[PDB]
Amino acid sequence: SAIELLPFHCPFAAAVNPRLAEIEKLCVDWIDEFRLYQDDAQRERLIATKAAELYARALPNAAPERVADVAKWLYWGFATDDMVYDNGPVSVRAADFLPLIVQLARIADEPRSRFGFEIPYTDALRDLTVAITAPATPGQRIEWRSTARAWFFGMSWDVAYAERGEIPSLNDYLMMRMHTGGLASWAATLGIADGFELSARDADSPAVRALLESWSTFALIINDLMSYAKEISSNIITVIARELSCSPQEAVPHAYSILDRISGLFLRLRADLLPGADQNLRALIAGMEHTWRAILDWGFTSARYTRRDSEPYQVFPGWAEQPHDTSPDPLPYPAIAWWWEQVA
Repeated sequence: SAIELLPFHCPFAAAVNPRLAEIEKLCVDWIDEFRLYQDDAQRERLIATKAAELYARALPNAAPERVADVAKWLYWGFATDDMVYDNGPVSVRAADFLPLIVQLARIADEPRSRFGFEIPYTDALRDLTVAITAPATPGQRIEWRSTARAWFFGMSWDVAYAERGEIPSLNDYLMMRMHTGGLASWAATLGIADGFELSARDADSPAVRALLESWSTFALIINDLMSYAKEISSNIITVIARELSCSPQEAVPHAYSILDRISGLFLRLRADLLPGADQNLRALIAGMEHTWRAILDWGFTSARYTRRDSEPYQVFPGWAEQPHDTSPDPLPYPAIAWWWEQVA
């Protein structure tokens, strides 16, 4: 059922790598080297995702070769997702998905691992894994391995709900969305490409974990809002509609209220942490700011979510002056309510 989006608030300016053209060329040459498509139409559609531009907006100061290297991860994700999820009228069974997805998790860990059956573009996963991780620090590689596995595990949870034809509760969605969207993996690739790495103390600290989870969650709620029109589940709109027994359109103001409250908490934790932040935590926070803006700027020009080739699936609803839910109270969802304990 059709919805009308509300305008988005973002207090951070647009940013883009000034060598985007070179980044895009490196990525298109890689897409053609590994033939990440079955036909010319698929090739055009994959290029039209503009995965290079999304990373270039998240990494405006990074070396273009390294932005291209991490962009391969997202192009591979799009090319593989356009295959595994387009697997017939019947929904993918979790029992069929799990044995394949653990093989891809293994290749991300150790690309020398090979199997008796491999899906198309597995050679490309080996190549991008080496390209991204070979120049990285040991600590960055450990983070790449753990965050890749968490994403693949998250995907399996989405498959479970799709098989059952069921919608998760809002509390369960708010716990798992950060995993199903692989935003920890995103953050790991920002560190590798931009050349930053959190101390174990910072990475483990509950305030930084709350910063990472709140950012991860609201970023992927924006993803859900931009994707809904094209999708028309486990979309925030469908989850809230079921939770509150209301229409998808009635769910919209609730979705933006949650977005405002989680984004608001992120900004509070950002304000708490920046003064004492070392160069690595400062670099991560910069990457988080650039990612928030990047998702909105790229989201409404990419063919991935909002745009046809033709009238877009989702027109840009505009920019909001302030977030109109300023309630500082913790969200009543005990999977994530602990974030608010970390406000100084």
